[PDB]
Amino acid sequence: EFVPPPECPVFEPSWEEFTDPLSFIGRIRPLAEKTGICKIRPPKDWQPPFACEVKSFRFTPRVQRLNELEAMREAFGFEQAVREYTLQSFGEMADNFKSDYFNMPVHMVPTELVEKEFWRLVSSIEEDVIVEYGADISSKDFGSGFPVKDGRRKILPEEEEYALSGWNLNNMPVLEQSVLAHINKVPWLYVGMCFSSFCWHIEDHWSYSINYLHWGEPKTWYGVPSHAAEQLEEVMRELAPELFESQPDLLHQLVTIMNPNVLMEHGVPVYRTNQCAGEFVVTFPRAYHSGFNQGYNFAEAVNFCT
Ligand SMILES: C[C@H](OCCN1CCCCC1)c1cnn(-c2cc(C(=O)O)ccn2)c1-c1cccc(-c2ccccc2)c1
Ligand SMILES: [Mn+2]
Repeated sequence: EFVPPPECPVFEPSWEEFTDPLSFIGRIRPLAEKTGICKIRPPKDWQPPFACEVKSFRFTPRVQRLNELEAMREAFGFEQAVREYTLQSFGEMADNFKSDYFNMPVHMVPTELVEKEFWRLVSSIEEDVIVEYGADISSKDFGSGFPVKDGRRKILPEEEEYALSGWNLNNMPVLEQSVLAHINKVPWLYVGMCFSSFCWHIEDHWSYSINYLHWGEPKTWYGVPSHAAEQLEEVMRELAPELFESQPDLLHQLVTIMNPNVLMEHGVPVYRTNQCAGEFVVTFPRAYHSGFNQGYNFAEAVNFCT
């Protein structure tokens, strides 16, 4: 069965250390860059409100078949596809799926069991599980999960500090330095369900990324330090299908699903974490990462530069 990778570092900064995100990330970098990903728990009293317009939040999630690669059928390409949800109707669907699958209330399912079942389903040719992921939803559509002082929604006085916080993902620096920037991005939202996932990838321009789970069940992460990036790519090339082996990385990254134990068997260091509600995950430059959701949750993410 699946062997869980060792845990990535978790930081619990003081109020003093929590003042500037880039300053804090610079200081933890000697350790966190050696694990690729790390988790940051804000001070207990730091609780931003959820500012998305939930009334009109409607979306069509992407259909994901967990075992599509291992499955390499009559009328293929028409198995399942788009259907619009609200945040509420998606959550009802998500909870019903998980509780029916495990035959228990969703919050009683151990995280280690969903993890073991996810990787079993990914490689199983006998059971075909299909889930849905409301993801790559632009925050410019229904607003950010964080309050923003843009004059499009009410902000109570006690929420102003979160609209102005450096840990508000809308306030991260995103402009990359270049001479082209002298001659010449927004957060994305992720509505997960049980087993919805993201495959192994790095960010464009090898950027940092920062990720906040606003609410819901945990998001399980795997990360690989940047010094092992080429080792992971070599393992990918050896074990990937021949038809996908020669594809450009940006396209190959669409189907780069691989059990972490396989990477670990080849000597690639992999670290894991369960990002719970109210916690940040930071990925460092060229740190490959992948993961899946334990249940109905809501995440916000952006690439930033230092
Ligand atoms: C590379 C990719 O660019 C997304 C920007 N797009 C904007 C629109 C045009 C096209 C590019 C990207 C970046 N970050 N990122 C990610 C996501 C999570 C998460 O899901 O929590 C955690 C950590 N990182 C991912 C990602 C990686 C693999 C898979 C999926 C995915 C698959 C199917 C359905 C939904 C999402 C997303
Ligand atoms: Mn990413």
